[PDB]
Amino acid sequence: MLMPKKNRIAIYELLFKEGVMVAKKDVHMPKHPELADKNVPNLHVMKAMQSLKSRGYVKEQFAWRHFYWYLTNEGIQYLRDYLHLPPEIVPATLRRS
Amino acid sequence: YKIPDWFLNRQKDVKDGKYSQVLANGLDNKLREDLERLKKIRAHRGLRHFWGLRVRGQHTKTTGRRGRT
Amino acid sequence: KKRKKKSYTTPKKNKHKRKKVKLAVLKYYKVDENGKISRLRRECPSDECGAGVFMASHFDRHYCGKCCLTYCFN
Amino acid sequence: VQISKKRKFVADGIFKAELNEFLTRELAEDGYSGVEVRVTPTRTEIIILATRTQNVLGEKGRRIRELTAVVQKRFGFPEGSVELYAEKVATRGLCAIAQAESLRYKLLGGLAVRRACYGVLRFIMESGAKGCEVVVSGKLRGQRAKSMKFVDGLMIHSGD
Amino acid sequence: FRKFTYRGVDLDQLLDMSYEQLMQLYSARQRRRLNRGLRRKQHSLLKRLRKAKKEAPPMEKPEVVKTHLRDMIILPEMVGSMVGVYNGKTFNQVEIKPEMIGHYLGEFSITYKPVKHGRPGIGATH
Amino acid sequence: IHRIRITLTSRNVKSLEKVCADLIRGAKEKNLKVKGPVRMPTKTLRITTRKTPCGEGSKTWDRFQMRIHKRLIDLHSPSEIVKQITSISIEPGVEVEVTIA
Amino acid sequence: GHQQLYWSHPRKFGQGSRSCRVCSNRHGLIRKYGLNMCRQCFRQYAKDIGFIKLD
RNA sequence: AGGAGUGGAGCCUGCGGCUUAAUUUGACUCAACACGGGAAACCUCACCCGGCCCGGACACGGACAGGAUUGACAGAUUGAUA
RNA sequence: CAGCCACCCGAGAUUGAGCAAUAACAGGUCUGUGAUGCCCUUAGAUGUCCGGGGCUGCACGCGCGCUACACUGACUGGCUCAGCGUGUGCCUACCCUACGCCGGCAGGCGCGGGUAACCCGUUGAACCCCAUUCGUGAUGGGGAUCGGGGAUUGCAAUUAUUC
Repeated sequence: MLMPKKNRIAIYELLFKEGVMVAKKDVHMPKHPELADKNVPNLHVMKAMQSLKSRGYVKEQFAWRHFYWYLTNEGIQYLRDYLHLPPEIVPATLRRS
Repeated sequence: YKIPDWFLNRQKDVKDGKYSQVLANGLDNKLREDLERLKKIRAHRGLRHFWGLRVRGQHTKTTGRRGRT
Repeated sequence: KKRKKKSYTTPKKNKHKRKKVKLAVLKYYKVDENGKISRLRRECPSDECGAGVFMASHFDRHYCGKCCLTYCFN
Repeated sequence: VQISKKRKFVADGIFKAELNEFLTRELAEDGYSGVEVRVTPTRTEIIILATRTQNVLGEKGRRIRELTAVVQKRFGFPEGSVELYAEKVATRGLCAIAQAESLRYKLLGGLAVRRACYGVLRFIMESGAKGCEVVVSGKLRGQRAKSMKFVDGLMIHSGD
Repeated sequence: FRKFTYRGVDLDQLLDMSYEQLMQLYSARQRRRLNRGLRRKQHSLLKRLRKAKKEAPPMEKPEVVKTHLRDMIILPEMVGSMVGVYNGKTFNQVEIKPEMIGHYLGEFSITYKPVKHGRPGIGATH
Repeated sequence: IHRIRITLTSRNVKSLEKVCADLIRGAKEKNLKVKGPVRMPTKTLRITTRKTPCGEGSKTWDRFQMRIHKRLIDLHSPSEIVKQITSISIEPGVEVEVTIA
Repeated sequence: GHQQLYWSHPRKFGQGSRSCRVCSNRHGLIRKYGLNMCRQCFRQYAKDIGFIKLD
């Protein structure tokens, strides 16, 4: 779990900016798929989401070497309060109607 | 007739770099006895040659009943 | 199978132990005819490092972490 | 970007399998029945069939958009080119997946397994199907496992 | 006696010639390894074997040199070292000899105990 | 230019042939010089595999087979008519493309 | 020294990086057509993929 | 009726006895023994050693805001470039 | 009668497979499962990390094939001809093969022919119609066992696994 703070901060940032997210299962990989050119190895990514799910705020969902994230209202409030996010950002799909 | 060295069997000889041909009895078998040089180096090939086994990786698990009666 | 029993040597090895000063005083010091913080540590000339980087001036060599330059005194 | 037709065909089949697996793992609680794909020039829509449309929609229509973004983010397709509809089945009686899930969720909730099997058989036969069989196998009474059958109507098992 | 020489050319005479012309007397596979190009995995081990040679007491065998991967020969700089090569649990002691040129050092390492010749078992007669 | 080709690749013969007949009839309705349905050789991919998950029993090999079919139709027409005739509610499960010479 | 600590062997011949994509497994893999699935899941999905026995 | 011709006679993944650290096993008639789609250095590797992060989130106690890993060449050395 | 056996005709007068029922086996698969229950777990581990470490180890027999026994053919070449199909990549680097030259061999460099029946390729593959030996053999076939020379993906090919 020993990873830079900016990594987890950006993980939360992209999770909030997209509302939902996914986790790929591989260690032969160099970094994360959507986090390429960001030197964000997927190992620390799966560490991050397994910590988040073990914390009891995201329901686990898995299919075909991939993990699917969920979004709960309690989780939304917790993420906004902890990250000090402005109380006007909404999940991505609610934008553009 | 300027026949190249690779066509011969004694190309890249041991001891001295030799590429000519000499066909004669009593010395050809000593050249055949080239395992003794490697026997003195106790290599894995040397040990395998000591036991009289096929050093090229041939499976000798239980097969090879010929030559032992 | 049995237990692998990786216990032939080293009855219990632990993590590395690192002890640090509560507030480092070996980095800056007095006694240089200066009222400001006086420079005893070598300043790194490389751009990628700086004055906050303290190459540990041990009994030998300079230990940086990114470039690791070495100076001989003899 | 493009590949030969055989590889694209098998990749589209793989994508369909992935989609169906994720959906049956997700929305089987909402009476999920099936999925289908339509492809238009530079566009792809995926339609679903499930008994409880209001339950499968959710609140504010959030689940459809959330899942759509999930699949869009999963499969790396150009964004905005995927949309997921909301359709109900023609009937829950002649669909094997729907009745299998009904039996599943009658079994999980706590009920005599043979009562549930009898009920599903009656429901099938009032639906008008020409016949069916359901096999429930496992540990019902004791530690031994006996595969247990129910048949009604007539069923064919051979040929095309 | 009659002094052994590697294809008519000896250790000092191997030193005299450049490696590229030395390849002709050499064998392949330990000829392709140089021909394609050389890389790491021969830096720290060579460094420590040179140091074991240097810090050796006079007229005595140098300090043990520890290896896992069985090396090869491309220049005799390593010759004159005693090496423990890992076999899986222990280290095999090999002292490099000036008759080993043009051959792998993996042929002088073992991984298994030599087999035993005993008596037939119960279920082996059919 | 008057060099336009259309490519219909699919797996089923019935849907592909119905689409081809519909397209050829529509392109015949407007006074078009249209080349008929050119049938590229169908390619079948053969996969003989193990049936049992764990090797046990008899060597029964499942000969899974997928046959795919391709039709090419050339026609000399304005391209706007090509676009207007493409969107004729084509069959699901058929991949249709437009190729220029 | 993290680069030397992990993956000191570039694998342009490996098969686990593209193993079975249904479950993390390699045994009984097919590498044809980019399917990258085990025999079990290949036969459990061939109808969904578009393969069907006819002979 | 016999026909390729079987085991026959060297060299096969393969099985069976096989010390050793483990030659690993699962699967004994057809219905095991070119089977595990098994031609293996590496993913087929399960098994024998030394390190790699604990993949430990609730209760409760520590320097309790400076707690502690990547810091190429020499030194502590079953890696000196972990 | 249901049918069977011959003939005219006809392309075909029995083409070959796929699927394949009751009911079961304490058959195999907990080493596919992110399908798994209950004991063993909870770091002196029961993993990707060096791959370092091995079924390429041997005193006999059972168990799936090829070479072989030749004047039924090894043998110089004169040759005229296939079918099924994978094939230059939204993390998929690995692709089949022609111009000029070199070298016995592994290959080389310029664009390279490949979104296909356009490229491989009128797939110039096996035997034979002939051309020296053998003219009735342990040899030239059986090269199955030991020498030495090269390249292309290989961090490493030692126990030369690869040509």
